[PDB]
Amino acid sequence: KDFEDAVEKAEKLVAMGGIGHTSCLYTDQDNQPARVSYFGQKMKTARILINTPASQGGIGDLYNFKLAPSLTLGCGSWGGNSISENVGPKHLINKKTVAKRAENMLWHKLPKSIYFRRGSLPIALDEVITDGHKRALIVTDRFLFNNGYADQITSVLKAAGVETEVFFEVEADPTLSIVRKGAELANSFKPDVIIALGGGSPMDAAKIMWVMYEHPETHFEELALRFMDIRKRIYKFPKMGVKAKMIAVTTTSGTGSEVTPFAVVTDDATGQKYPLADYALTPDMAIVDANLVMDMPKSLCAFGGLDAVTHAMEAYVSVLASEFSDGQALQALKLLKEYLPASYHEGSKNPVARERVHSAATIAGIAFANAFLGVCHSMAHKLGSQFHIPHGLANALLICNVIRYNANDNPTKQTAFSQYDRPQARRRYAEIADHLGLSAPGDRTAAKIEKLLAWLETLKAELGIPKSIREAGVQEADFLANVDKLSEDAFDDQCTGANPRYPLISELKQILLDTYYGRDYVE
Amino acid sequence: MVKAAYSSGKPAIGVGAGNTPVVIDETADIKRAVASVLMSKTFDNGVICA
Amino acid sequence: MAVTNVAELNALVERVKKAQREYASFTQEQVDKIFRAAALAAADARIPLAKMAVAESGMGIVEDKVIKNHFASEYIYNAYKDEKTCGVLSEDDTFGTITIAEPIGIICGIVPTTNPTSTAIFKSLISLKTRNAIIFSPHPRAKDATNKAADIVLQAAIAAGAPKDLIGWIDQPSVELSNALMHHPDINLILATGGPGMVKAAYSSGKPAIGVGAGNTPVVIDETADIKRAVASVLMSKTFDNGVICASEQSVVVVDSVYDAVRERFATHGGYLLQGKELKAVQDVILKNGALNAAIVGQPAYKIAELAGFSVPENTKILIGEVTVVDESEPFAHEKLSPTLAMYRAKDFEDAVEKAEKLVAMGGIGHTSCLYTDQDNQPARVSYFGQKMKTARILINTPASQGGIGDLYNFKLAPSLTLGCGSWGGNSISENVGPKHLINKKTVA
Amino acid sequence: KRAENMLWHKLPKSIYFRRGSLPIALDEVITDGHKRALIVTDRFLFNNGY
Amino acid sequence: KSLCAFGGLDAVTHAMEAYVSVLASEFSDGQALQALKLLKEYLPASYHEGSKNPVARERVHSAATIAGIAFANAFLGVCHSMAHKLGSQFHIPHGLANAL
Ligand SMILES: NC(=O)c1ccc[n+]([C@@H]2O[C@H](COP(=O)([O-])OP(=O)(O)OC[C@H]3O[C@@H](n4cnc5c(N)ncnc54)[C@H](O)[C@@H]3O)[C@@H](O)[C@H]2O)c1
Ligand SMILES: NC(=O)c1ccc[n+]([C@@H]2O[C@H](COP(=O)([O-])OP(=O)(O)OC[C@H]3O[C@@H](n4cnc5c(N)ncnc54)[C@H](O)[C@@H]3O)[C@@H](O)[C@H]2O)c1
Ligand SMILES: NC(=O)c1ccc[n+]([C@@H]2O[C@H](COP(=O)([O-])OP(=O)(O)OC[C@H]3O[C@@H](n4cnc5c(N)ncnc54)[C@H](O)[C@@H]3O)[C@@H](O)[C@H]2O)c1
Ligand SMILES: [Zn+2]
Ligand SMILES: [Zn+2]
Repeated sequence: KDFEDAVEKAEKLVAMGGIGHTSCLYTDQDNQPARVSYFGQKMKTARILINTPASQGGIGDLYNFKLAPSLTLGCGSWGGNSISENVGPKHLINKKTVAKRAENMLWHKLPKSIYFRRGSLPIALDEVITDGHKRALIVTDRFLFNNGYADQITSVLKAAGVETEVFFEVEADPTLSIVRKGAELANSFKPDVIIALGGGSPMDAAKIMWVMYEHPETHFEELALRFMDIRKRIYKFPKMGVKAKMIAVTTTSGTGSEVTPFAVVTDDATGQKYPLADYALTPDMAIVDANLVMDMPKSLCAFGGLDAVTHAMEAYVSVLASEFSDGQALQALKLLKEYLPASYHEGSKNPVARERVHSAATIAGIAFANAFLGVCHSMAHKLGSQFHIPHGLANALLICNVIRYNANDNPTKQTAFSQYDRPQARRRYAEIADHLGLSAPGDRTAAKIEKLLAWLETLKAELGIPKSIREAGVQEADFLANVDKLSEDAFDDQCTGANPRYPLISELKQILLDTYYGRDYVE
Repeated sequence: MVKAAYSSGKPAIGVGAGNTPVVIDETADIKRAVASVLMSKTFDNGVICA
Repeated sequence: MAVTNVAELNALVERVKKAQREYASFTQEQVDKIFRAAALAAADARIPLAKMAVAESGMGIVEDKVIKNHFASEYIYNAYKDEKTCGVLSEDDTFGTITIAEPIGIICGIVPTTNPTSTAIFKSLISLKTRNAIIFSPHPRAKDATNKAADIVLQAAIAAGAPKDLIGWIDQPSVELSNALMHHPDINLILATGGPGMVKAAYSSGKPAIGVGAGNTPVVIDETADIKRAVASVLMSKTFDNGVICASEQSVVVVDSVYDAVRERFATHGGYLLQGKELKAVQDVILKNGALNAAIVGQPAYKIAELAGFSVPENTKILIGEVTVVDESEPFAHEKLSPTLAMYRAKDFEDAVEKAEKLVAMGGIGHTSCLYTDQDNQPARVSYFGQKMKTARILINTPASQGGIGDLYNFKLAPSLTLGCGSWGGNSISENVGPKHLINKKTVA
Repeated sequence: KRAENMLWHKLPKSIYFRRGSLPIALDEVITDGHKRALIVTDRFLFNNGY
Repeated sequence: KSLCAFGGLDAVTHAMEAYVSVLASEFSDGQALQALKLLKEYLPASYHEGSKNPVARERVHSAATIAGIAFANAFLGVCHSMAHKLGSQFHIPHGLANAL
C-alpha cells in the first residue's frame, strides 16, 4: 500500500532464503535521493542494486562499472560468510608487512615570552596594557597580599585604566575546594588576563581555575587520569586562551611553574596530589624578576634551591631528554653550584647571588617542561601530601637514594622507549660530575657518582636539611602504617613513566624505608 | 554446503544462496522495470545467483 | 545473572540478542560517546585489574600488567578515535556507489590465560565501536580476572547510553559450556585467541571465525648490527611479563663474526649462560609429555632453575642455552612462554636466515620474526629477509614484545593484542585485528 | 640609580623535532581548522619531490 | 658535501657570536654551548660519511636549530655584519663568507 510498506515486505523476503545476498529497487535515482538511502539503510544485504537487472547487475562491471566482477557473490555474516563482498584476487594474498624502527616525536614547548632581569616587573606589565586587555584577575597568596607584593601589580595596572580584582585565598597546597571558589569569582567578574602572582601553589591554583573559567563543564576526574604518552591520551584538553590570557609572575626561586605545563592540585576528598600535565596549561608570558625574591626567608631559600637541583637532575637522565634540554639542564646545575651556598648565607646582602638562583630555577624549568621528572618527584608528591612535608624538603631527602637507585648497569625492568638505547643513566650521572668540575682528571665512571653524591651531601648539610624523614618530624608508628599505601600511590603518579628504570612496588618501598632510617640504598 | 565448508578446521571462503526482493514504487519507470525483470530472470532460465 | 550450565546460557544469549538489535541502530555520534567513556574507565582501573590477574593465575609481574592494561585502553582508543564504522562510509557521485557499514552481531570471545585481562579490555572496546555485542568465555585458570575486566567496561557504557545488557560472560567455564556457545545458532563470529589446539576447534564449528595462533620469534643478529642495542632489547622484551606475550623472542641466531661479543654482552648483564649439566637439567623440565608444561609458564628465571635442580642468583633474568640442532627433538626450539632463550650460531647472514626459516616451522608458521641490522646502510639485507621469512610481520631493530603489538616503535602497525598469522598458521586475517574486520560492508550500486 | 635593560627568551610556540616527524607534525595543522595553505619552496625542492 | 660544509660552519659562528654578545644572558648560554658541543663531535663525521652515518647527520641538523635558540635572543656580532655585505657584493654564499 506504500513505499515504506514495500520495504517492510522486502525485509521479510530476505529472511527465508538468503539473509544478506542481494535486493533490488526500481525508482528514479536522481529525483528521489531520500528513498535510495532509506532502502539502503533498511535492507540487510551485501549489494543494493538500483534500476538494474539483478542477474547482470549482481555480477560486477555491468551497469555500474564499480562493483568488482565475480561469479561468487558473498553474503557476509548474515548468511554465515566472512567476506560481504565480491571475491577477487585481493582475498587470497596474505599481506606481510616489514616494520622498521622509528622514534617518538619530541618537542620543545615554552611560553611565548619569558621576560627576566632585576627590575622588569612594570616594563613587562606595559606589554599587557598595549594588547587591549581591560579586565584582569590577580591570583595571589594570603601573605603576598598583606605585604604589598600584590600592590606592585595593581598600581601599574589601574594607572593605565583597567579593572583589577585580587583573589588572595590560596593555601600552601592548592586543594580543589579553593579552586572552584576562584573559578566562581572568575565568571562573575569575566576577566581577560589572569595574573598568577606567587611562587608555587598560587600559580597551580590559577592554571586550573583558568580551565574551569574557559570550559566550566570539565571534570577533575578526567584531568587527573594517568596517560601512557601525551598526544595519545584519552581526554584531550580543550583549546584555551579564547577569552583569557595567562601571565605568570614568580616570587619563589625554587619552582619553575611559570614555564612548565604542570599544576599539582589536591583532590580534597581523598587527600591525593595529582600532577596535571598537558601543554595547554603553559602560560602566555612568564615574568621572572628578582626584586620579589630579595626578602625571602632562609627556610624558603634552602627548600627552593635544593628543589631546583632535583629539577635539573631528573630532566637530564630522563628518557625524554633530548639535545634541546640537555644544555638547559646543565646550565641550571652550574649556577646552582656556585651561588646557592652564597645566596643562603649572604642572603639579601649579596643581590647578585640571589638573582642567579632565581634565574637558575627557571632554566631548570625549561628542562623538565619538555623532559619530565623521574621517580623522585613521584614519591615526593605522596610523601608531601600525607605528612604535610613542604615540597622542596621532600624531594631533597629523597634525591640521594634515587641517584643510587637509577645508576645501575643492569637494572631490573628498564623502561620502554624508542629513543632510549640501553640503560645508560650511570653515564649521564657521570656527565654531570665533570661538567660541575667535581671530578679529578683521572677517574672511572663508578667513582664520579661518589663525588656527585658527596657534593649534595655537604650541600644539604650547610642548608639546614635533616638527614632523615624521622628527623623531619614523622612518627614511626604513622610512617610504617602507610609505607605500603604510599609505595603503590607513587607507582602511578605520572612521573614514573619518565624514569630510566620502571620501578617495582617492592623497590619503591625500599627507598622510603631507607630514607626514613637514614641509610643508603644498596641493591 | 556452507555449514559443511566451515565445519572442517581450515579458513574457508564460502558463499550462500539468496532471494532477490524487488521494490517497484510509484515513481519508477514501468517500461524499464518490467523489461529488465524479463531479461534477467530468463537469463539462463534463472540458474544465476541473485 | 550467573551462568553455570546450558539451561541459563541460552537465557544469556537471548538477553544479549534483544539488547544488541537496539544498539545496532545507533548513530556515529552517540557511539563515540560510548566508546570514549568505556575506554576512559578502563584505563582508570589499570591498577586493580593488574593485581587481580596475578592473584588469580600467578604467572606474571604485577607491574607489567599495568602498562598492558594501559596499552589496551588508550592506544586502542587513539588509533580508532575517529574512524567511520556506523553510517555511510564513502560515496561516489560520478560512479554512483554508496558504501554503508553494519554490525555483525553476537561475537564469541575466547580469551587466553597469558593475557587474561588485557584482551578483555581490547575485545570489548572494538566490539561496541562497531555497534555489536560480545560473549566472553574465559580460561578456567583465570576466570575471575576476565569477568571483572569486562564488567568495568560494561558498567561504564551503560552510564554513557548503552543498552542494559550488552556484554555477557560465562561466569564458570567448562569444556562443554564453551562448546555449546560456539555451536549456538544466533551468534555470528568467533574471536578466538589461543594455542594450535584451539584454532582447530574454532574453525570446526560451522561459523565464520577469526582465530589467531601461537608462534616462535627467531632473531637474526648479523655482523653489522648494534650489539649494545640488540642485547638490551632482547632482555627488555623477553622479561616483559616473564615472556607470556605472544611474539616474544624464543630463540636468537647470531652470526659467527660477533657470536663471542654477544655472549659477553649477555653474560655481564642479567643473562645466565647454561653450561654442561645445567643445560640438560632444564631441557627435561620444559617438555613434560611432548608439550609445554604449565608449571614454568610465566614464572621468574630463578624459579625455573629451582624447578630444574640448581640455583641461579636471584636477580638473573634470562636463562640462555646454547644449542645446535633445529628439530623437534630439541626442547629449546619450541615456544616456552617463559624467560628462557636459545642461542644458535651461523657462519653467514644468508645461513642465519636459513636457520630462521626452520625455526618458524615448529611453533607458529606465520606469526613473527625479527632482525637486527643497520636499516639505512643495508637496504639489500632488509629486503632479502622480508622475501625469505614467511611470517605476518617483519620487525627490524625492534623488541618483539613491544613491537609485535602496534603503535610502539613503528607508529604504522595497527595496535592490537590478537596478532594474526594468516593461512600459514591456519588463520584468515594475516594482520592485526581491528574494528575494520567486524563491519560487513554493504554497497549501494 | 643604575638599572638593567629587560631581556627576554622568545621562541616559536612549538618546535617539533625527530628523525621522521614531518607528517605527525602536519596532522596538528589539520586539526586546527586550517583549510587553505600556501607552500613557499625553492625551485630545486619542487623538482625533487620535497 | 658543499652545502653540508657551508652550513655546519655557519652554525658554529651562530653559537660563537651569541655567546660573547652583550645581550647574552644565562638563558641563552646553555644553548650556545650545547650547539658547539654537538658541532665539534659530529660535523667532521657528517661531512666525510654523509648518509652512511645518519646518526651524525641528525645531530648536526639539531645543533643548527639549538644555535638558532641562542642568537634569536642574543643577536650576532660584527662577523655577520661584514658577511652580509661580502656575500651580496661578490655573490659568495652565506656560510662561506662568515667562515673565512
Ligand atoms: N608547577 C609545577 O610544575 C610545580 C613543580 C613543583 C611543585 N609544584 C607545586 O608547588 C608547591 C611548591 O611551591 P613553593 O613552595 O615554591 O611556593 P609556596 O606557594 O609553597 O610558598 C611557600 C610559602 O611562602 C610564602 N612566600 C611565597 N613567596 C614568597 C616571597 N617571595 N617572600 C616571602 N614569602 C613568600 C607563601 O605565603 C607560601 O605560603 C608544591 O606544593 C607543589 O605541589 C608545582
Ligand atoms: N552467490 C553465489 O556465489 C552463488 C552462485 C551460484 C549458486 N549459488 C547457490 O548454489 C545453488 C545452486 O545449486 P548447487 O547445486 O550449486 O548448490 P549445492 O549446495 O547443491 O552445491 C552442490 C556442490 O556443492 C558441493 N556440496 C554440496 N553439499 C555438500 C556437503 N554436504 N559437503 C561437501 N560438499 C558439498 C558438491 O561438491 C556439489 O558439487 C543455489 O541455490 C544458490 O543459492 C550461489
Ligand atoms: N595470536 C596471538 O596474538 C596470541 C596472543 C596470546 C597468546 N597466543 C597463544 O595462546 C597461548 C596462550 O596460552 P593458552 O593457555 O591461552 O593457550 P590455549 O590453547 O590453552 O588457549 C586457552 C583458551 O582456549 C580455549 N580452548 C582451549 N582448548 C579448546 C577446545 N578444545 N575447544 C574450545 N576452546 C578451547 C579455552 O576457552 C581457553 O580460554 C600461547 O601458547 C600463544 O601461542 C596467541
Ligand atoms: Zn619539585
Ligand atoms: Zn649565518
